[PDB]
This record gives sequence, C-alpha cells and structure tokens, in this order.
Amino acid sequence: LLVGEILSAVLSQEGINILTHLPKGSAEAELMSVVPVFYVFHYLETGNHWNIFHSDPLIEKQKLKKKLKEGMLSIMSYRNADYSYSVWKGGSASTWLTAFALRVLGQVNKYVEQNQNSICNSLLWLVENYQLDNGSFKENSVEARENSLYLTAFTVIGIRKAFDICPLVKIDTALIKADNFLLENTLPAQSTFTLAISAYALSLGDKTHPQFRSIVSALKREALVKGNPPIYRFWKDNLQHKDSSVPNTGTARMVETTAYALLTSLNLKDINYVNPVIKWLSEEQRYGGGFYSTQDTINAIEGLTEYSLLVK
Amino acid sequence: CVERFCDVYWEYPAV
Ligand SMILES: *Cc1cccc(C*)c1
Repeated sequence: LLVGEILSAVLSQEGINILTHLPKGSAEAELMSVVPVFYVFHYLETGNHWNIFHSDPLIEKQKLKKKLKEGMLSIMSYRNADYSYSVWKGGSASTWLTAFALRVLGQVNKYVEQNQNSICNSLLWLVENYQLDNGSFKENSVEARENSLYLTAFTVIGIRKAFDICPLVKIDTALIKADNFLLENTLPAQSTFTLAISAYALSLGDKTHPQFRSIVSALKREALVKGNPPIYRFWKDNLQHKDSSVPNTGTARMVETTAYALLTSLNLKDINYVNPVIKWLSEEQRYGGGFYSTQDTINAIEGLTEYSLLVK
Repeated sequence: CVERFCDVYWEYPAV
C-alpha cells in the first residue's frame, strides 16, 4: 500500500521519521504527532480496511480513537484564553499556528467530535484581528506579496478544513475576501511554491472560478517530468524562467510544492495526471512514512491517503 | 543511482 509506512508506524506506536528537528514542547511537534494517527484512522474508516485486523476490529478502532483523543488534549495546552494558539505555552499567539491547529482539529472532527464553540472562537479570533481589508492575513508583530500570499493561502486551508463545524457569515465573508486576494494576486507568479499553495487553498472552495483555473493551468505548466510518456511528475519551488535548471535531488520545498500540486489535482478528480506524481512522492518517502520537514510531510501523507481511497 | 532524477525535463520547456 501507498499508506503502508505510516500504517505500520502508527500501529507500532513509533514516530513517522521526519528528518527535520522538532523542538521538544513546541505546538508544531504535538500537532505533527497526531497527524499520522488521523490519516491512518481516515484510511481504515473511509476505505473500510478494518479487515486488516483479524483480531478485534471494534477494539482496535477504539484504541486509535483514544490516541487521537489524547493528541487533542495535548494541543489544547497551547490554547490561550481568547482561543488563539501559541507555539510555546505562555508565548504570544500566532496566526500561522492557529491556522495549523484549525486544520488538524477540523480534520479530526470527522471521527472525534471537537468542541464546536471552541473552534468557532478560534475562527472568529483569526478572522477579526488578523485579516486585512484587502482580504489577506497578517501575523502578530515583491517579498511582501509573497509573504501575504503564503500566510493567506495557509490560513484559508485551516479555515476551509474547520468551516463546516462553524459556518458563520463573518467566516463565510472572510473566506470570500481571502479567496479574492488569492485570485487577484497569484498571477503573474513569483515562485511555484506560492502558486501551488494558492492553488490548493482555492481548490478547497469554488473550483469553477475562471482565475482559479488559470492559476491551476499555470501550475501545470511548471511540471517537471521524467520519461516519455511521463513515468514521474513533480514540481520544484522556483519558476522555470527564474531558474531553468533541472533538480538533481529532493528538498523540503520541492516535496511541499509537489504535495500542493497533487492535492489540487485530486480535488479536481484528475486521476490520470496524478499517477506519476504519487510514484515520485512514494520514492521520496522515508522509512516510517515521513519526508524532510513538517509541512511537506503533512500534505504528502494527505495526498497519498486520498489517492489510495480514490483508487483502491 | 537515484533514477527519478535521471533525465528529468521541463514538461513545458520555455524555449
Ligand atoms: C545512474 C545514472 C547516473 C547518471 C545519469 C543517469 C541518467 C543515471
């Protein structure tokens, strides 16, 4: 299976073997510990692969649900009184981290129900204190647009993953405004990374918008391939006209960009286009299931899991 | 030999 590494690693109660250093006691480290447990539960439940266990299906499902629930309680330790989240307990709030927590909790809600009011509070904190008038998001106190495009896309991903839990008009409006910022400022692109994160974020909303389809086509025109017809397909983080070389080895930003390209394409149901992409991702995966860093790892695992549910 | 980086090319070459 494509999801074999994380499945084996989660069932063994071991780490997924991400290469990068995650500082002890950081919110990101705790969020990344629950990440692989969710995608496993999500694969087994949605794909109906409790058959895998020949012992007791109901007992094993409960055992994973407990681990999932223990991860939730740990994440809550980083929550502030205003329902924002901090990277370190007692440190200042981060819009980025709050958006990352909403993505994880929004996804986990599917199988372990979150406190609806708590999620609402976090979403409203995010939208009312850190969205600018132009619809972009800012963090707590050419290069500016790139930073704004990144954080907005990243924040939109978090909001979209938690939206159905708290579909308030203030939040709906914030998404409309944030999506419009991305639609208006993504092309002409400055990097494939920023283009890819914008594309994936927009793919979680209105997939019929004409400028979303131009953004996606611009991303597809940055594709690197091996073979004729392509056996592998992937993306690097810099645009061809800025750096026209071909890469010799993998990087974190390469896997992350590729992952966002994959997730965008799966949301458009483009199953023919994706097979060479998963092939490449499958070979970049390490023993354990992790990749280079946290964000390339989360999105790559999501891509592999959603592909496996769509195809098998 | 890491075959996935052997003979990689741009799918839509600029030139
Ligand atoms: C194994 C190998 C070495 C150098 C180039 C290629 C394409 C393959």
